[PDB]
Amino acid sequence: SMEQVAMELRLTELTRLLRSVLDQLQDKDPARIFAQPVSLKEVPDYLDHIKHPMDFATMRKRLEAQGYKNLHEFEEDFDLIIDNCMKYNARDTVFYRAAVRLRDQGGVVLRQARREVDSIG
Repeated sequence: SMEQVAMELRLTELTRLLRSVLDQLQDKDPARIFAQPVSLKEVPDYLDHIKHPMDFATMRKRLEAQGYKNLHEFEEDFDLIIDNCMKYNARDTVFYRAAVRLRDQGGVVLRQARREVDSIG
């Protein structure tokens, strides 16, 4: 149907906007601490601690499959990156501190993303 196509075009355009958001957030992680999944070879107990691991590569796979239907879903995954790190790692670590800085810097980007998503529809 034409309605299905129009809905698909909306999803495609959201995907474009979320790719630009993802790029901007990942720039706020210049150490590449959140770039890839925590390795279960290197941290064998991880899944005893963290029930829903997340990382930027995994988000990018989801995004390229047009797997985010709305901004809330995308933000959920970004918050997992931050929140998982702040639980597994202590306050005094470079990992926790990287997550704080990513959260604070990313807030700015996400605040305008939400306006754009609402504005363009």
